[PDB]
Amino acid sequence: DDFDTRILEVRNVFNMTAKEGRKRSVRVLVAVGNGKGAAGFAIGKATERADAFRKAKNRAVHYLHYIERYEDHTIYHDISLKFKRTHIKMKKQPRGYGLHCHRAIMTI
Amino acid sequence: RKPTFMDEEVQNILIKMTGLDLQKIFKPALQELKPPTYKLMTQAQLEEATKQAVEAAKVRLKMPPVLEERAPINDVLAEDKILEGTETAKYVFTDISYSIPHRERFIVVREPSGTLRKASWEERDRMIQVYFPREGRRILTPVIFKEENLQTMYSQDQHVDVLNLCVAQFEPDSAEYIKIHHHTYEDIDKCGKYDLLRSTRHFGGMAWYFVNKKKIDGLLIDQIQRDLVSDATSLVHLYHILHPXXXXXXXXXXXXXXXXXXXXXXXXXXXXXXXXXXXXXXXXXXXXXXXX
Repeated sequence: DDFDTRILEVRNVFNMTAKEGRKRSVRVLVAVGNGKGAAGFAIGKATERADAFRKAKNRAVHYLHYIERYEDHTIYHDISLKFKRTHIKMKKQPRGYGLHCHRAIMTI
Repeated sequence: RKPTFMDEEVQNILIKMTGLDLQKIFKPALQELKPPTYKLMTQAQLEEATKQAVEAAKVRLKMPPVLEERAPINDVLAEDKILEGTETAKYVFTDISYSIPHRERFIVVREPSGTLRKASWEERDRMIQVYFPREGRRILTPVIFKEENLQTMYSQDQHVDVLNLCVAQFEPDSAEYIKIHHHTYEDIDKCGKYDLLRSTRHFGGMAWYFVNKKKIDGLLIDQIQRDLVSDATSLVHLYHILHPXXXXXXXXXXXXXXXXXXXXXXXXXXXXXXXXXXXXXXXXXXXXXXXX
């Protein structure tokens, strides 16, 4: 009951089926966390989007990371990280400075 | 004799009385924060850093000068009655010259009365505050020094703040300075809150105003209850330095003196409530025989 989930990205994805012509799937990328430092995310995909929200929920509890927080708010030290054509950079702030981030990263 | 705050005896005794608390000395402040700086140190480097801290804390801890009151200065430099009929409201002439000590500045006035008068003290100060703006100072006196606001700030146990407010706003020899400092001491006394200003730079003012008000009560009681003997010792020592000739002084000195004998003889010879001292001076004593 402690785990909140947020939908990061819902997307309409298509395929080519000999029978049907186009075939429409929905894929949602979803994250989950308790606020206490452990959290994770997963992808899920289904024909009906409701189904897919469900799928990502459950699969995401299965991958959790523990995220270590300094004095239980910031990160410990600056992080500059290049991952696959995307660069992430994050500075460790003091207390009055709430969450200045990409909207996704705020959510996470 | 010549005792005063700036004497070495009074100084070293009041520094020792005050105490170094690096937590209360350096405490979180409300200013816009910056991200914290980190470095890895040896035992040695941490010790040297610690001493560095203590050194710098002393400077933070330096006592605000206590001084006697200033008398009103009334002197007229000239009179021409011919000007009087101009019936114009007051003119205020200040000198602003960057070399000058602000007690050596010349501040003058011409009233509608056609006379050349020197500026009064309050007047003089608010003038210098206009042309030499210094932070924290209002040029018109801040409301908070009304009795209501005073009591409100005392309730909130903010007394360090008030005493920090007067240091900046008024002048150490002023009337208001003295009124507020002293009244504030009266409050910590009637509330027994003395340990507030303990690691503060304000402690010197606590000690003095009381030795000269000859009520050492709460501070001695508290010191013995806080399990500090040496402080009560140097404090009676102080009452002896600011009162050399009295029964208590010369008798409880020349007879013999140390922790037990001088603190208890000055507990018998200062009668405000000697029953309080004698009670607590027993308790600490008892709490020794159990701990040793």
